[PDB]
Amino acid sequence: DEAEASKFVEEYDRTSQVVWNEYAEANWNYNTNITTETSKILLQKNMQIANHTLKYGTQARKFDVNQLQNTTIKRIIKKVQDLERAALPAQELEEYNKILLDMETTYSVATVCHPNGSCLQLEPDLTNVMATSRKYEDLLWAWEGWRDKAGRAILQFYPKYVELINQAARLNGYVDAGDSWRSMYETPSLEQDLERLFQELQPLYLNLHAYVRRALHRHYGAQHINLEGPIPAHLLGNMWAQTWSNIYDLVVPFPSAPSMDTTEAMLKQGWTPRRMFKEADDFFTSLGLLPVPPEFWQKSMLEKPTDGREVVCHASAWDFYNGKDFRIKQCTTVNLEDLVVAHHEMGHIQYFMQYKDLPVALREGANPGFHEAIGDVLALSVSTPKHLHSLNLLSSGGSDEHDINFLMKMALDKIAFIPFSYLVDQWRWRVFDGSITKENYNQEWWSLRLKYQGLCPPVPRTQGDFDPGAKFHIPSSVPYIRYFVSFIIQFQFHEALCQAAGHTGPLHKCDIYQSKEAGQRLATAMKLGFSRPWPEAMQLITGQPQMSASAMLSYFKPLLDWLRTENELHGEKLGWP
Ligand SMILES: *[C@@H]1O[C@H](CO)[C@@H](O)[C@H](O)[C@H]1NC(C)=O
Ligand SMILES: *[C@@H]1O[C@H](CO)[C@@H](O)[C@H](O)[C@H]1NC(C)=O
Ligand SMILES: C[C@H](NC(=O)O)C(=O)O
Ligand SMILES: [Cl-]
Ligand SMILES: [Cl-]
Ligand SMILES: [Zn+2]
Repeated sequence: DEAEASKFVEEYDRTSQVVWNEYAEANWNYNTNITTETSKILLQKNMQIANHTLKYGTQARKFDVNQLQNTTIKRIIKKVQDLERAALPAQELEEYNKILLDMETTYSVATVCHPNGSCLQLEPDLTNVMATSRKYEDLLWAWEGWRDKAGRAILQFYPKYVELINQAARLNGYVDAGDSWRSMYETPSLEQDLERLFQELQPLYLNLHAYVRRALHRHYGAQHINLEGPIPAHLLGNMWAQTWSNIYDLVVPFPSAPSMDTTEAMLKQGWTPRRMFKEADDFFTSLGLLPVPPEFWQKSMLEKPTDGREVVCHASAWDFYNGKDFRIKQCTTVNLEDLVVAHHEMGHIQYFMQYKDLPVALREGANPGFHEAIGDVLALSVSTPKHLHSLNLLSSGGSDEHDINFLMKMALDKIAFIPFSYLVDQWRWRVFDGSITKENYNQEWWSLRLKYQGLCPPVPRTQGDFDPGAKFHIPSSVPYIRYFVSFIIQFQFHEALCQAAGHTGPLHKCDIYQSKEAGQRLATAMKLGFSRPWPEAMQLITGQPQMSASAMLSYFKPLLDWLRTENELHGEKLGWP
């Protein structure tokens, strides 16, 4: 047993590195250049990797895992026994791979055309409309249009997608795909752990929702906003209403304290996509963490090409499984929002580099949530007025009004996102376990959109509509619940790192810039890769073992107080029906 396990892992590790690096490349070529040639080659390279997976997956399954004395070897072999999609029969595997490609290609090339000659794209066009327009009918056109284009187009695929991904899941020992995805956390109590967390952040959200619904009532008119009902999903400044920081202007707590146009600020001082990432790279190295290799700047696609190429714009980071080749693919726009997303992605790159010497099978985050949080943690410090001013993007600084305005801006981003990030997989886990048929896809999506977010669709939905497909992570088949976890624990890391950095005072005023003791804690944890259960990583960083919403509640605490008084004096009626 033991002698033969050890050897299997070594062979599996050295062959996977090669095969996976080739797949990455093909996959990279397609994402950054959507053509027929690059699609075929990608599909081609799918069968190769599936073959590698089946050879070692089958091998692995012949080992009695619970009877191996080594923990590191035992964890690797068990993971290898999960063939995932590769568990499917040749035929079903090729159909499945084609469906994923077709879904992701459909979403990435969809346009919404006008009567003004002009067809708009998600980035940056339709995104800019949702963030800057304050015209109900204009926002409605983009909101409805995008779903008419992307949403509708993904429906014909999805039912088959669900059938195939559940089969693949059952073929790997799980009940269905949701069960598979949830196991990535190795936490039986996951569902209930998360619902407790969600509930904890309820008062804070209900108070933000109500304060923002009042603001929108002020701007769009009583005839469009019910102060006792849900909010029209198209008025929050973001295509999916997942973050509401783009309508900061309509909800400024203290407008008497002026706001610097950070975007104008960045454009004026000539900030470019490259500059942004360089700044992100600087923050990481300031913490003593690793800088991105020169190769990174060479090969990355830090901005939407202009050579006619058609690409998958959505932000993502890439590991090429060779310990040197790491890239990021982002259609970066010059603004504060993307400056944060750039850090988020640089957070992924850092992780890749931190655990690049572990066996490939363990080259993952403690759990999906960790991978997602790293960059957001630093971004939290980058976003502080003080740090923003040191980048000459803000003028200041000091006043309680400037303090509450900042907390609001952050709340519009972080708090607003909680119910959404919770919702997405609540819908999918149910779709996967069969409680939601293709007959009720959309209806159930909006039941949850209302129940958790307090949102209603500006235009009644009709048969054929499949609004879930209008969200990247759906056709792209990327689990979403990792972001929910991310938003909870990033604050737990922020609070831990800040304590380490010697920060005293309100948590929201913390900036870990250049904190060596802070980078030391992150690095030690990122180094573990997936070698250990995540509670140990949570422990190395925060000094305890659990997710908790106390850090996030404490950060916003001042804002929570402000919100209660504010809503209370306007006789606001929290929540909806
Ligand atoms: C994109 O792919 C096509 C065909 O695969 C190729 O001809 C072209 O050179 C690639 N574009 C760029 C910019 O490299
Ligand atoms: C088992 O072997 C692996 C790889 O050689 C090693 O990383 C690990 O430390 C060993 N585990 C134990 C418990 O000895
Ligand atoms: C928050 C997440 N970020 C990402 O994909 O980089 C999203 O876009 O919905
Ligand atoms: Cl929607
Ligand atoms: Cl996940
Ligand atoms: Zn991410």
